[PDB]
Amino acid sequence: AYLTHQQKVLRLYKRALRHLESWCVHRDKYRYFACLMRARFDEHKNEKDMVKATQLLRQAEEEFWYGQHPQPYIFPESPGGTSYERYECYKVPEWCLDDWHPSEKAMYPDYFAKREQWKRLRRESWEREVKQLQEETPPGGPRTEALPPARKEGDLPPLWWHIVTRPRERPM
Amino acid sequence: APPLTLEAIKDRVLYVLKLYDKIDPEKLSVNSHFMKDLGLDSLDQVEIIMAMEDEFGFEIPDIDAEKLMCPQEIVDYIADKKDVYE
Amino acid sequence: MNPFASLTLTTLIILTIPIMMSNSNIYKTNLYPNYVKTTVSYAFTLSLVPLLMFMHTGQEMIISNWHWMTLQTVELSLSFKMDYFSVMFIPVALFVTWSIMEFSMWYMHSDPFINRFFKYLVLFLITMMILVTANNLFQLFIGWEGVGIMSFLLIGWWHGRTDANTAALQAILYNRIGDIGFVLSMAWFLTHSNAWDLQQIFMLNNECPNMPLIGLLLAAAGKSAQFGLHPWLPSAMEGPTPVSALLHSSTMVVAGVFLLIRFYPLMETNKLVQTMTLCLGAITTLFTALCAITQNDIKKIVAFSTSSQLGLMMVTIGINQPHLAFLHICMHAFFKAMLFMCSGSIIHSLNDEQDIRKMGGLYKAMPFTTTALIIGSLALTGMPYLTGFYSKDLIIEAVNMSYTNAWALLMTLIATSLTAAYSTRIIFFAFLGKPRFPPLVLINENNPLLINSIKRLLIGSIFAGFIISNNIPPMTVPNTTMPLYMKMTALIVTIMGFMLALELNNTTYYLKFKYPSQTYKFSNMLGYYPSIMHRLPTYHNLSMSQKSASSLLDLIWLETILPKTTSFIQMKMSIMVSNQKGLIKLYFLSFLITIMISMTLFNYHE
Amino acid sequence: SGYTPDEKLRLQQLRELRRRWLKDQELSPREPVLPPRRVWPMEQFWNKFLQDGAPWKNVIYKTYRHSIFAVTHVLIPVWIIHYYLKYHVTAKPYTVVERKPRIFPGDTILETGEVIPLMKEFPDQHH
Amino acid sequence: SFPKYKPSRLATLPATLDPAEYDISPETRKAQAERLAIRSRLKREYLLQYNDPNRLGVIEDPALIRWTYARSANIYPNFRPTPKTSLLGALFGIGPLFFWYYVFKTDRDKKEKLIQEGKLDQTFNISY
Amino acid sequence: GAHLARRYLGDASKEPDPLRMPTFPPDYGFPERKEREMVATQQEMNDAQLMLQQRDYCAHYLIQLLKCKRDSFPNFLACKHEQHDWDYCEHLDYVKRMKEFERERRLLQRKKRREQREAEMA
Amino acid sequence: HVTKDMFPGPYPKTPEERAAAAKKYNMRVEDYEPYPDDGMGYGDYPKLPDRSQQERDPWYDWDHPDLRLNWGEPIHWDLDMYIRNRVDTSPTPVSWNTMCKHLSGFVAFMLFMFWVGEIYPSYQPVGPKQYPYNDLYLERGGDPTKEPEPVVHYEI
Amino acid sequence: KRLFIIKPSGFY
Amino acid sequence: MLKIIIPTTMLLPMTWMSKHNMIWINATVHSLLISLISLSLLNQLGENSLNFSLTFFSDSLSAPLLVLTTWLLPLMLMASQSHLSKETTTRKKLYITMLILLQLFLIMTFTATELILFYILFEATLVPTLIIITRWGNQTERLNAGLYFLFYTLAGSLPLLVALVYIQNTTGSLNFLIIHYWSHPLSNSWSNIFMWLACIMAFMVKMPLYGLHLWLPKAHVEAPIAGSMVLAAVLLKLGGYGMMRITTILNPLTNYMAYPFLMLSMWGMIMTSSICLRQTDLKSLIAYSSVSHMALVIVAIMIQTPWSFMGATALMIAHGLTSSMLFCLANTNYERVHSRTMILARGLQTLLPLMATWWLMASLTNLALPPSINLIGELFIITASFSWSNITIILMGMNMMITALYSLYMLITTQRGKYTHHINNIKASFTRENALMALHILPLLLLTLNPKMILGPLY
Repeated sequence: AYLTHQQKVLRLYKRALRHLESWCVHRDKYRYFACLMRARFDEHKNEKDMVKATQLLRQAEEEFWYGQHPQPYIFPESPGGTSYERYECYKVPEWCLDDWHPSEKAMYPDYFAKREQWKRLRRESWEREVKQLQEETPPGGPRTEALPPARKEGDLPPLWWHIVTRPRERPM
Repeated sequence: APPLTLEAIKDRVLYVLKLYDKIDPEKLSVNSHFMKDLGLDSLDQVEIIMAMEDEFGFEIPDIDAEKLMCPQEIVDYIADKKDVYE
Repeated sequence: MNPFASLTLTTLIILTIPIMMSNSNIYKTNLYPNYVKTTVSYAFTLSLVPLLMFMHTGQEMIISNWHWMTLQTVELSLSFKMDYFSVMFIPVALFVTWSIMEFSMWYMHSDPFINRFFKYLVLFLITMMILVTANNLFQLFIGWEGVGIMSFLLIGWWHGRTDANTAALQAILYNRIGDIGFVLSMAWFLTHSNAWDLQQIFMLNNECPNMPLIGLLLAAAGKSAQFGLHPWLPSAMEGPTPVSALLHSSTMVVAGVFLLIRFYPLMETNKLVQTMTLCLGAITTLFTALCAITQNDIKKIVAFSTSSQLGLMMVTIGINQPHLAFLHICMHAFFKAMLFMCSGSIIHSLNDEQDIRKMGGLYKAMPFTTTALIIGSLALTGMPYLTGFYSKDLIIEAVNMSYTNAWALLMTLIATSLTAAYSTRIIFFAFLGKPRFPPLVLINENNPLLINSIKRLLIGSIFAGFIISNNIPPMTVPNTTMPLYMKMTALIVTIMGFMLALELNNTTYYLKFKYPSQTYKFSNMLGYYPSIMHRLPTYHNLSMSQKSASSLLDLIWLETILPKTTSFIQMKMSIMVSNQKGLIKLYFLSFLITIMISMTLFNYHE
Repeated sequence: SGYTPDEKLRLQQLRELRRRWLKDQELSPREPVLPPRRVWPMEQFWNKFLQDGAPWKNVIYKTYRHSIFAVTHVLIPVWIIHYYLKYHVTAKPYTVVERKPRIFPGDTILETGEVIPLMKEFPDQHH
Repeated sequence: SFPKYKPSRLATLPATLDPAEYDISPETRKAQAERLAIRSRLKREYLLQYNDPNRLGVIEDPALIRWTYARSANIYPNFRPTPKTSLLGALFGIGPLFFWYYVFKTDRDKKEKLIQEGKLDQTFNISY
Repeated sequence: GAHLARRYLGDASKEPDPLRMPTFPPDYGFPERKEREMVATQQEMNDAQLMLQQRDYCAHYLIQLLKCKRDSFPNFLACKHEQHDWDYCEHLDYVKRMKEFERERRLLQRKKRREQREAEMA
Repeated sequence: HVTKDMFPGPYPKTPEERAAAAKKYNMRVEDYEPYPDDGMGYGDYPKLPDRSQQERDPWYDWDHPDLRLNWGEPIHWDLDMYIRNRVDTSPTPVSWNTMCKHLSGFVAFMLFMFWVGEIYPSYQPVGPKQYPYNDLYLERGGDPTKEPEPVVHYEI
Repeated sequence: KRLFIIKPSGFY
Repeated sequence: MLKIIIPTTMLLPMTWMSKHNMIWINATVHSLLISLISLSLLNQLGENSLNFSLTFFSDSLSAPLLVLTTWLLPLMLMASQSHLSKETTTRKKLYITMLILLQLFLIMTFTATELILFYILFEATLVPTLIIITRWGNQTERLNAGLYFLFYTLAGSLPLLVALVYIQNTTGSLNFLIIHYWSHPLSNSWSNIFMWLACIMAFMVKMPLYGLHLWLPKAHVEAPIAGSMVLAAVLLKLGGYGMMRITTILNPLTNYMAYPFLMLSMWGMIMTSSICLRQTDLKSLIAYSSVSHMALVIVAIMIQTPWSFMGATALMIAHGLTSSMLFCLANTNYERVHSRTMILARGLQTLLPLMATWWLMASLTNLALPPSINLIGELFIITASFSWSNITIILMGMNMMITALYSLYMLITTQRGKYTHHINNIKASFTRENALMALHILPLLLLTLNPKMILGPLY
């Protein structure tokens, strides 16, 4: 739900140090400055009344907002990276396998054999999981997107297929 | 990129966590609760998670960074990140 | 004349044969990359022979064989004019593509469509050769759009890459802006000159080419990434690293510049049009280099340098140095590309990483590339007796030893200093210092194709300037009696920028805290030009197309100004005609009025 | 907060299903099973030459591969372009036009034997 | 912390400088409970069909059909002859045509006025 | 540079105007000034098909450059004395322009203050 | 599956119909806010925040991560120019006015220093290349019939 | 080792 | 031309009493045979139009359109096979009858001798398409679509009829040969302006022209696919064939009253192309694209230059092959996804390799790569317009740039990107629609080899 007070600073502290290593570049220089700002972060670790920390939030979040690098080091797989969302042109949904000519399916016989039982495994699991999810969900629908576990007997985790059959991060 | 398997990843994180001078080698465990087993603070948790950030190369979402407690589930998290099976 | 022209025709068809075999689906898709190697290397091998007689007797001709259109007074036929520029550029282009895709075989191998990949470089190659081996602007237009759509597809090599799609979208967009001048020149030549072939246009003595010259200038501006038409060239770097060591590396960007030297017979006539080139070229040299000075990439910086270089030769065209510019392009094509895959070799070895801030300590661990990048870094600056020496140093003197505006020269020295300063910078971050890279030491370059592809570009980037300079007779009057310093200034302005960067690199080691300087941000958003041009005018143009235009003009007013009004008018008063209550007294009363007013009042009886 | 009793085994269950999924996403030893390659015995009659292992046996085949490259991609072209322009293109007026070479006053014309008279002594300003 | 970044329409105020980030009132944080709940079920129903193996083809996206229908159909029924709309209709209507009418008429008149006595460059133009 | 300062930050009339000067009869001040003569005839430049900007007086050496070069094939490290005559000719021809530049310079220098001397004596 | 109530209605005026469009458009009562009633025909469609798809968080489990959208949720009327490939509204570190001022300054200055440089045309202190044969009279394209106006220069 | 690559049925 | 007319009408009995499953095979094969016979019409003399009969004549303008219609007819026959399977045999034969009747009226229209006979079959094409658009459409609005398409064309058609019969009483004949050969200057009398007008808006309402185009987005996006191609590929061009005809007598009036339509068009395509860039429905873009491409033709005819007429003819034929392809392309996606929203099915290259190509050069021909006939028509218009006015260049040059802007945009928003994971019905691309695109594209490159056959009689 709402971002808690100590949670918001953790988020701001995260990229602020990534900004620091973007600025310092050198490892030792970053290490010296990271520890200095660590104590600076610890300078007023005490807050007592929440109103003081809100003002301390404002100055802190204003610091790390200007603390961004003009061109911060965005990793290749970072959102907006060089290799980010690069191989999406290769991953294809698993249902496309069913749309294969029998020649291709026959020339990959073992894989389609284990795909078939996986397709079967989807069947009873989907059956059991939907009659598992309906009553695991309290009235008023799901209060949050968190999804209940396979806490019954011989049951698979509800709403698993697309998570389990996710296109592997390295489709090649 | 060579087939970097979880065994290499698992060794690297625990070695770095042992390398972390504030998580000493003798007091480092596979299920090292930073708050409880190791008694670190929130900022050190940021330092721990972003140490393996540059040490492994890939990215940890912030909403997953604070959740990630123990090296065993650090290992499992990177395990499901790339989907390693060996 | 039995060799040469025939040999060129053999060279430009043998490059198409891979495509013909590719579309025939008889070729084997596995060794096709290696099959492509043999084709390009052979096509380069038969590209040397057309030079031999040009060195010997210097013969030049035009080949026009199959007549396409008669179009009353204006016949159209496929036609290649082989002159000095076209003849020796083909081996330069052929040698470059053979080496870069030789490197790309090792690099670009972890992708299913490497067969389709290498085919695309082939489809670029004949389009580019169509452009250079051209005799009328339409064929050059064929190559112009062919490479542009080729970049569109190649930049967007990963169709799932959102950034590449935007870059490709910007890539053709700016290229189509350039063609507006091409179309302007196209219309003027067919109207005022009534010609399309290059020969007739030059010799018709169009001593008033003012508007065509602007059209030619606009065309080169879009193609050569001038200011206002620059940012696509950096954007093209988003694609695969070999693709950055391709069309936009030094090949396609200079196509517009090749057009500029092509029309040099009429280009010199107007001093005004002669001026605006070296202006925009000068601004590109300062601005793009300035962005690369404070920057956090490798391919982008050398991409900015390329635009700075792309601003360089056509500055000399602006000062009427056509052949010298073309020499610079081929030298520029040599070392600019040469550092491109060397950067790519680093990128592949260091796990597809581009920012400098993660390089370091690679000097000893990356031996062959370290020498290669080190030479090429200031080979771009061109130390004496090198490809860059016979071009850059002569260029700086030539503009200085001429009649230009006061600021024209100053940007050139600023260019040389600023280019060298980051040319030293990228070495410092990459090889010198300490390896700011992940603990897993995978760094390796033992691949034979890696070494051999770059190896031929060492001999190219160092030897070519000397051999070509003595192999090409001078075109303009040599600068003999010269007041010393404006030649030595080109060499020196290179070293304090190297010296200033040297201590600037040292200040990174210094533990002194650094402030977010305005210049640092200014050069990092590329002068905020993509931050506003890609934001404000695009938003206004796209937004008004919906509130207005699509809805307000078309869907709100047009259907209300004719269909709905007339439909409503019939709708409104069809009721009063048909809402008759049926009273007989009222009906016949209307008869009486109609009967009465039939005559007397309306006097239909009179 | 780690995880919750809900999340803990939930992640564990999906992980093992994903783990076994990725095992199924591997390639079994019999995968792929390919069909026979329909090919005349002619190319196998010289590609077992290269497998003999001798230094001649495989480099000459690569040289042979370069040779077959030349004939079927370079050599048969140079014929049909040459056949094209010297009998059909040159048969049309002005299809190919060659510039006049820089004939030297001092040099001679090959066909007429006329040596173009050269100019007199240069300034000869030797530095 | 410096002279602050002024928000713009094409570059808004970030998630940092926004006042609501540090001005979290009890009702503002309370608001992020039910919007999450409706998103939770909305995500749920999508999964109950996206992860449904029985479901095949394409599920309807209500927002997409709402966007298309409002962008195509429900503009005229909501259209009004409001004087503002007629004002933007006028300047984007007959305006630009009269703009280019005058421009091309002036160009043609200025161009034509020299043809009838030979003051143009036409000698090498016998195609049209 | 120096003359740029003497005109822009100095007196424009003192320095020659590159696009207007010379402004005095060259024969005036040199009674019987011999004409800078031509070595390579019109047909020499025509038959060699030399370009106009390099069709200057030094083109007589230039045709000699190409002819040793067109006959130095294969080699390119030969052909040294040919330019040694050519660039020296361009070196001295640039001096001739430079001398003409200074001639007009001191032409402007002398008459302006000579007229200033008249302005002083009246 | 489709009906008028969940179809987009006319411009909402009464608060009850604001709630009626709220459940149809899948927000809460306070989250519904239609466009201004200037007669443009937007009507019941709500004025969603003027944001772009680039502003959207990548980490959130979007049902359409290709463009960062989710199923069922309402979308923006002007989504089309506000998607990742097209114009973006994400914040920039520099203030928009300041960076625009920087652009409008530099490009104005850039022309300015060159403009004065055009007013100050630099040149070498050298004479003109007076070409032979009447500065190549016939060669440059002179009239063969009439004789030239001999541009013949003596030596200095 | 070799994983499984997924592609649309190019036989048609 | 009865060597084409007689076999074409003979398609009706053959298609009306064939077997319940052979109607598709029989109609496709013999329509293609008619196309081959119609290919012989490409022969043209220097300037004499082929005068086969008193009531039929053809030249280098009619035949390329003639072949376009005949070559097209099997293309909707194969395109309609997809969504016409779920229908009774008698109604299916009724559909084939409408297409054949539409073809037969088209051939008579182009081959007509006098204007009135041309007018009768010209308009007569409204009836077969009206049934096609309305009876076999897909959505509620198609009823409003038919009325919008019918009245719009008719509203301009009737004034032409009055002017045409007025020609007969004044000149003495309506035959095109006599009209051009007995051409006389038209005075600037106030009556003659309306005389000029009545012969114009009939042709430009169906072009369509800016302002008078709203039926185009309201029909093509909404007609059945088979009716969509013939509407865009040929039916819009019916104004073009007429306008080259009617302009032979309406001179020298065109000098003055071209202006109110010229910059109406000149601001038109730039405006329309802007709408194409910002669409939400797939077929809406190509429909809005068609009027944008048609707009440069209006300038080409009206400017009255030989170069523009050649450019008008080339762009006319090139646009027909193109617009048919994109409309066919949209139909292929719409069938599987059961909608036409643009961003509904973005990122399908990973699943549709051959389609992604069929997107690729179809859009590129829409971008008009060189040397495709699209540019050859387009560039000729530019040179003619520039000779008319230099300031013209910026406008349509900017248009073909915004034309370029969208023409990759659906390529990005349909093929580039990531698939939608909930969608699971994109099956293997059937060879029928697949081969349909092949038959669309190969004639384009084939005509690129020898364009000299499609510049009209002015070549």
